[PDB]
Amino acid sequence: RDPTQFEERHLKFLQQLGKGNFGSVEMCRYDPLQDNTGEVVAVKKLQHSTEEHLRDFEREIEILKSLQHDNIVKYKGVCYSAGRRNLKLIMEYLPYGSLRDYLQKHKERIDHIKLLQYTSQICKGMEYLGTKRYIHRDLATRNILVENENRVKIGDFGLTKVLPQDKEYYKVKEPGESPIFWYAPESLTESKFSVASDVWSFGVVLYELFTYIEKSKSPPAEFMRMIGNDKQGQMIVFHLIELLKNNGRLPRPDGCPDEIYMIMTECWNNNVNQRPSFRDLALRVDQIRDNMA
Ligand SMILES: CC(C)(C)NS(=O)(=O)c1ccc(-c2ccc3[nH]nc(N)c3c2)cc1
Repeated sequence: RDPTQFEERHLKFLQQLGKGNFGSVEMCRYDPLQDNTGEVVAVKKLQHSTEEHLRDFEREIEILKSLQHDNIVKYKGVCYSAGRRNLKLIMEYLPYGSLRDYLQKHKERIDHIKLLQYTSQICKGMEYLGTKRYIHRDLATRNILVENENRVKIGDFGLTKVLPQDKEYYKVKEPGESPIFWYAPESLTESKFSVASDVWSFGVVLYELFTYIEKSKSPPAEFMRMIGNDKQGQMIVFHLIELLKNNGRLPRPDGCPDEIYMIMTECWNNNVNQRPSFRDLALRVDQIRDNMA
């Protein structure tokens, strides 16, 4: 038996782990003995599995299968349906859930030492991703998972793209739902995505962490306040571009160490080439952890 080949009729629904546009993730027991002793796994599937969606999903699956890192969720295998060949991605189950939910739950009971451990791990997962010339395009605390108190992993790759051989950016021609409040300026203006725009987004994740996911302080809430809550639809993007151009930025989170705030603001450079590298961010964060401890 090839253990990466999962028979769908043996997957028992336990609970839903998340849903949105395109897909959902469910906690399931893979229980071929049918006695409730099988392994519990995470199962990602498509809500709307059109030809185009399935094509993208299969690339996503290949991306995840190609990544082996302590801070990247583990690929376990796939399901194929008969006939139209619907696909399910089977992953390890990380029982503490998303980092967004975890931090929202425990708040300041997670101390700065812990937050920086998570930061370093996110940085390392991202640096590793970049070595494979993959661009994540969706880095947010909702996409990061908690294995245990001491380890987080990047948990979703639904928007991940491979760079063209001869280019250092990927251009999206027809944008779908876009997490615009995590986007670099050049992603908003030109739909250009690169390691450097992933670094911009990482700065936003660092902000999320240090606000402890306080809803009033969320990137959407803050940017909307800065451009005006009256702005709607496409005018949000117009005003956001103008704001960023003029160095409008998320504020320093309350109680945030200065060295950490400085990292955020460096990630949020309008000049793409001046943004730090993930290799350097991981070094810098580990040094800060070292100084604290
Ligand atoms: C991507 C999508 C639209 C489906 N929803 S989301 O972003 O809320 C999300 C992402 C990953 C997961 C996910 C993916 C793999 C997982 N392994 N163990 C987990 N707890 C776990 C969770 C769940 C929800």
